[PDB]
Amino acid sequence: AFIILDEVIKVTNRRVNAIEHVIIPRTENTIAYINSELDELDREEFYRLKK
Amino acid sequence: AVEQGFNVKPRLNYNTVSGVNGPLVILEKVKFPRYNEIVNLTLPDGTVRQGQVLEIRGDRAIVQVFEGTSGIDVKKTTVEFTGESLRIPVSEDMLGRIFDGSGRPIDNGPKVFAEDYLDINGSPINPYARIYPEEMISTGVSAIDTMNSIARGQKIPIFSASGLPHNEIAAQICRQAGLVNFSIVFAAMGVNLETARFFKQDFEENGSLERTSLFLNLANDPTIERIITPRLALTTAEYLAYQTERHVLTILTDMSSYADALREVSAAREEVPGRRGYPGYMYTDLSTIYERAGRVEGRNGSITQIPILTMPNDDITHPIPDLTGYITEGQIFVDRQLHNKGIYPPINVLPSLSRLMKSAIGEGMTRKDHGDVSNQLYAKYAIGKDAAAMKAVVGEEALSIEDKLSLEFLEKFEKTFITQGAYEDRTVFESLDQAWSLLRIYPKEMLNRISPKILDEFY
Amino acid sequence: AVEQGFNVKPRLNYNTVSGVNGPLVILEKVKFPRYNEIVNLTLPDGTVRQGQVLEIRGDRAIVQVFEGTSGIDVKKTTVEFTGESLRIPVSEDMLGRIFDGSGRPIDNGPKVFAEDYLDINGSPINPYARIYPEEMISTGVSAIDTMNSIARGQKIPIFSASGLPHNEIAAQICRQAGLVNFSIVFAAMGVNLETARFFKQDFEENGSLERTSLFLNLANDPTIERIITPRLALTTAEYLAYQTERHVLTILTDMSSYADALREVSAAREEVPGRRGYPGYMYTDLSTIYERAGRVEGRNGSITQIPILTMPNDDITHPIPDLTGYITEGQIFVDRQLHNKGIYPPINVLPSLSRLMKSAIGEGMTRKDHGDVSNQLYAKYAIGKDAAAMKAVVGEEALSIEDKLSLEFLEKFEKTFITQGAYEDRTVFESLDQAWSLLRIYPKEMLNRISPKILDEFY
Amino acid sequence: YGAIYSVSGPVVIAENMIGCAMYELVKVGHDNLVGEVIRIDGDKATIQVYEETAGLTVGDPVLRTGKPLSVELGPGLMETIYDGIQRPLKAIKEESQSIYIPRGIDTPALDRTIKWQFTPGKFQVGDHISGGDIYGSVFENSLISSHKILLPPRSRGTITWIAPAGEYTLDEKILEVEFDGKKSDFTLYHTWPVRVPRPVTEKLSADYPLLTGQRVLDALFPCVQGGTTCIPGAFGCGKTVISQSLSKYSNSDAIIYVGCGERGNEMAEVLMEFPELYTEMSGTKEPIMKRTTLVANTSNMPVAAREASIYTGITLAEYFRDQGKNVSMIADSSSRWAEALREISGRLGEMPADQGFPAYLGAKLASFYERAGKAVALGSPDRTGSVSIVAAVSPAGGDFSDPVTTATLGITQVFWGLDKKLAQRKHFPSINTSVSYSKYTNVLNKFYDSNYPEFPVLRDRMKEILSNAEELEQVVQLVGKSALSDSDKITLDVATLIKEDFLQQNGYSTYDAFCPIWKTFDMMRAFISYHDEAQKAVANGANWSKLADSTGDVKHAVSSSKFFEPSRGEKEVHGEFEKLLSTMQERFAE
Ligand SMILES: Nc1ncnc2c1ncn2[C@@H]1O[C@H](COP(=O)(O)OP(=O)(O)O)[C@@H](O)[C@H]1O
Ligand SMILES: [Mg+2]
Repeated sequence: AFIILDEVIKVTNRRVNAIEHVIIPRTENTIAYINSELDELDREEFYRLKK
Repeated sequence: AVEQGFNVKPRLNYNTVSGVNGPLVILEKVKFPRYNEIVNLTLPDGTVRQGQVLEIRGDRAIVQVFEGTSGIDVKKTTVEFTGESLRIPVSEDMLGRIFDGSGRPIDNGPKVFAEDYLDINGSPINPYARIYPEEMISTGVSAIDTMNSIARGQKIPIFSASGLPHNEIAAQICRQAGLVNFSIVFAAMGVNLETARFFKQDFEENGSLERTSLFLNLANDPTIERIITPRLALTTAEYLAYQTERHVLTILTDMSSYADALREVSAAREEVPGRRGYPGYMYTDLSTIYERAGRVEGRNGSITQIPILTMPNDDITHPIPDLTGYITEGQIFVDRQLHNKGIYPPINVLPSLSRLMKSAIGEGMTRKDHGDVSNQLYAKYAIGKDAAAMKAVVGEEALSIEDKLSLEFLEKFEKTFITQGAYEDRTVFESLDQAWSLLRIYPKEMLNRISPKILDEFY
Repeated sequence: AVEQGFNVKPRLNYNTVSGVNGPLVILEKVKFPRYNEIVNLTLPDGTVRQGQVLEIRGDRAIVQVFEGTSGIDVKKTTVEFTGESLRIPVSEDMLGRIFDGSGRPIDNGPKVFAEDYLDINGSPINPYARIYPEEMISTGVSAIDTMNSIARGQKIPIFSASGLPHNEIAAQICRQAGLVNFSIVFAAMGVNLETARFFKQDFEENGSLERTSLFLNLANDPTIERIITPRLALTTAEYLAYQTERHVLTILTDMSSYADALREVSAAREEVPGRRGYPGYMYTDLSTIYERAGRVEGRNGSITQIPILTMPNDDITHPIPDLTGYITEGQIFVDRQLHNKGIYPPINVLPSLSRLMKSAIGEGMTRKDHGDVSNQLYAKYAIGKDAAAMKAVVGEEALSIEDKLSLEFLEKFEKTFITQGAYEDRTVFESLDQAWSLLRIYPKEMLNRISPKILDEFY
Repeated sequence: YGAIYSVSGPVVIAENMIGCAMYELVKVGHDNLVGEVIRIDGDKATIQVYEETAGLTVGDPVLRTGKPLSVELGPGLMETIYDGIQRPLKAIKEESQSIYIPRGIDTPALDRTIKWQFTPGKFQVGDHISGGDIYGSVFENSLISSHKILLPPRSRGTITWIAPAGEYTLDEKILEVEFDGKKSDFTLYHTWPVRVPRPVTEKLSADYPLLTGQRVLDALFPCVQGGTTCIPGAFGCGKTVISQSLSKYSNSDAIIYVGCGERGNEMAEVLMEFPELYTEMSGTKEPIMKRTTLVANTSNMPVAAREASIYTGITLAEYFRDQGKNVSMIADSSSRWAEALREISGRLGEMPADQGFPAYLGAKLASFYERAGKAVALGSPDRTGSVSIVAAVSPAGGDFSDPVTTATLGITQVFWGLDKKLAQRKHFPSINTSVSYSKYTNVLNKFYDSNYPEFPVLRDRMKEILSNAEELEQVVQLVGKSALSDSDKITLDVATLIKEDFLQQNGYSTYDAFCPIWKTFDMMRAFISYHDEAQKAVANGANWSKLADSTGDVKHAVSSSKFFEPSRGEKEVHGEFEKLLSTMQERFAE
């Protein structure tokens, strides 16, 4: 039971560290890039309407 | 007082109509076109249509006639200028009547017998004369009246999605609102006709109409009338509260519909749209509409506000929710998950808060345990949500005692406390008693946010 | 008796040119200008370029020059008004001919001996005079013949991207697009010489030059003729299919390039733009092009459009693929991810769709199991993609037995069923048998989408 | 008699036209192309031509008709196909004898050669008649056995002469109304502007439900006879299939299938499929095309016709409501109506507001949707009609943030949101259960208590089960489904079964094309009873794995409940589900 719990805890801690360090910066950067891209599209539409 | 009204002002009838573009009617050779002047066009078929001028030039006015321009002819269309912007005949007897988007009564009763003609735009309240909201308005909604308190004179909006029963919650609040005199002023803009008749029969058959000046604006009703409606409700509220010394608690419905109406009014004047198509000055317009509420030092009345929004795509980053959150203090959220899980009201307390709650939940007003009970309930609801998420992760057995009890509290909270009948009225004291009844499943040591004296006296 | 009239109509030579903005030539003193009228711009050099009138004022007539405005002056440029819209000389002899983007032959042959002149814009085919396409085209591609069926009279584009083998897939369909022979009208709009030579070689090897017509508007050709090419090709296809009772398989390529030509013309006209600067009427123009395909009552011919659309950034939300998928009757989706994996044809079956599959894949037309097998393959491929995502994110050991079986199904579906290679020629029945071999991995209990009778009969 | 001064595409600008009115139909060109004046900038008058402007020169005559866009309401429109305006496509094909539509053809919207049987109503000569009153009953079809000849609204007076019972055409006068001195004459048909809502005495609250047939709709997100619904979703997703399902199998007594911005082959499929299907609403089974009208406007027709077809369909539905028939109009591609509006606004030059759409998009959509609702038609005798507006929306890119989607979502009461992910997996009807909603459940509690008392409780239970299972599935995706609770696994399995055998039905399969209200209620009760039995048995102590192994037969029976054929009638189908409950209860003992 101790060995199985050690393996499970190692896998879970690796999963938490992976989730945070990889995914959360990755998804946050994707959100920022998407917001920037739609902001650029809105700015282009605004410029066309101003013209 | 109002004695200069005994003056007959002749009205100029301009046959000259230069152009008719979209919803606008462009006149020509006008004498002295006042901005925002109300205009009564006379179609060749004989129908009369109200209008409001949008852009002014040298002997040229652009009239934005209501009900569209279908039938407007250049050759034969008399245009009558009323040398005054839109004004409503306010009275103390308009409590108990239903008015249209343009202020015309749509009741079986007569036109309201005026006491004064107030400009719908109104004047800004002097900040030196403004007063911090102090007392509570008791609402039948136990979730609101306990966890997100409404103080007399604040602006607390309700954020909802399209399908959530925000209109039903509005009707419930209008029916059960009261002091813990009162006179609700209800304004619905861009509302579906089924919801409008629902408001009609609800207020007529529950006795709430003797205290409500209902302002219904249909979706098919004119969009400029949709613009005018919240101004009408706030002007009536200003009259009642400040020139009558009573509390109002206006409930504006479909601020999203009002924002769309503002969009159409702005784009009709050849103006570029702002961020999400909405006009850039939407912040200023919403600020006027909202900050038209509040308490004053000289008068004993108050104007509370519950502008009920409809968040498109359930996005808080949407301009209308963002600007409303900026201008107003606090917010009440209606949750799609809660609506799917159960029944009225689908209000979740985790994202919903009231900024001036501490003033409403005091010692002399309501009960001295209100703040502690509400904070404890919020904390234990958060812990219950965490435990509900954690059960499927770590198994039900492995949860601690403080997590199993918190899950039981969450069940009895989303199923008995928040869950309220659409017609049942819960006073603030009864709601606090029920909150204690839920909180008594814990050991006296578990309740940490509550003060020891309150725990000893109430638990 | 066919009635054709001899008549000579003199044409005014307007020397007055008052603007050569971009690809648009603006005349000044036109007498009774005619909208959508062909004009000939005799350049000072001597060469004449066709033009089309896009807008007429009281005296102005804005003309878009198909061959470009390079070299156009004001003093010595004379515009000759032909007085009629563009009418391509159509004949049954056009089969085997290679034409330019403007309909002028480039196959070192004579001008087509006209049997009739037909308006390029055509007319809307009467919805009451249409026939629902029910005969299924047994394209050799398994990913199409199964799970997205093509009928005679369908408008099913190929949504691809830059570098993907859309040309190869369309050429494969053209080689093997028999029933369960097809004349081909191939329209090239701004494709490169590599693609044009590939298609010409593709047709010559398969013997299609005996019954094909090509309208090659290469990338070197002027960009405005990309507007005129698809209309020419489709009116030729309409002539053949209806007035000759042939079975035309129209293959438009670079509809994205056609839409870019529209944007270039729309931007020059300074019209109010839609999404990404594309004209607000691009939906109407694309619909006019696409909806010229289908079966007609009484006539024994049909048009089967397969417009090769290349999505600019592999994003189906782009206006061109969005409107094309909204207008047409389906789409064949070519996946960059599958191409990177090395699967040919890289047809991503999930985004792909055939709205006529429901009527063309019934009993009698094909085997009784076609619809059930297609639905089951779709469901299991979606489950496979979800299981692949789960394996990528969560650990592989956490995947269930069903998840592992579905991963194996995805592997053998992509690497054995979709992978076909050119010249393979899978019959519909053979493709269905291979699909059943794929579905025999699962126990009969797991196959939910298969009806019990078909499951008993074929498993 | 004006003259074109500019064309610039579909929007001609005719000059020297004084006295014009907005939305007045002028006859542009020598071919008498119809139009609609939409800007009067002095002498000039911008006109949106409903036909293909190609050849119109500067100097061609434009003449003002003297009437807004009016449909020819009356007997003769119950199986015909109409263009964006109101032009019989069958008559056009039979007259021009061409596969195309001739440019500027002038064919009457109603067939004036058909002799219609007429039978006068209770009104007699000398009686005072009011607008909307009934003064006849024309036998049109087997299904439409009495087409009431309504007196036109806004036209009243004293009846001076009425025609006796006999066979009359659509041009023979039938009624002479004295009115205020001027003796008008009323024939069988009567025109009415399409942008002016037809008058009603008083609208009511729609109570009886519109049985869509689809289990997801009719169970979780019901609609009422008179409600406004939307089905937004990207291309695909089954918007058109749901529309045709409600067109074929519905409780409505009449239907107007508007097809603005729709493929021609969609209308061809409707015309080929509808005559095959039959309904027993009348005494005997009769074809669908005897109660279905198609305002078919293909996507290649001018955008002005796309704009006009929505109003033409809604006013036809309003007419059949005024007759007292429960109509359910099904608009197709309301987003394409909005796209036509956007194109027209762009050609005019008006400033777009939201994502290129015009600013008045919300106002136009509200004006169109508000025409719905149960209402008592004005005039005697009293009779109740309904116009259910089942309009399909196709947002660009499949995002529900589109301006047309947002406006329609705010205006309507029901929302059958579709998901591209479910559509591509062929999980039709592909209803996005999380986002979809219905505001008519509160009203429908009364009908449910009358007919199927347990229906609201079962629907709420299934919604709660689906939401709980969605949360549990999110947690499973997060945490690898490690040591999931037995009850949690039960809810996950039950919800997967519900999604795969109750919310997934092939609308084209013979057995699941139409799931009636009784069959879907029995299936709901069977699913809920299975879930409750599993919950109770596991709470007793039974392991879920062994329980599933033992009750796989019952689970397969509940799955095959979707394969149960509704054609056997209520008596046979209800008895079959009675055995399923008995079998499910039997497994509880074991
Ligand atoms: N309820 C359903 N049953 C069976 N097939 C369906 C169903 N709904 C949609 N489909 C399939 O989806 C395909 C296209 O759907 P359709 O309704 O044409 O999309 P759109 O709404 O974009 O027109 C059709 O070929 C049809 O087979
Ligand atoms: Mg469709």
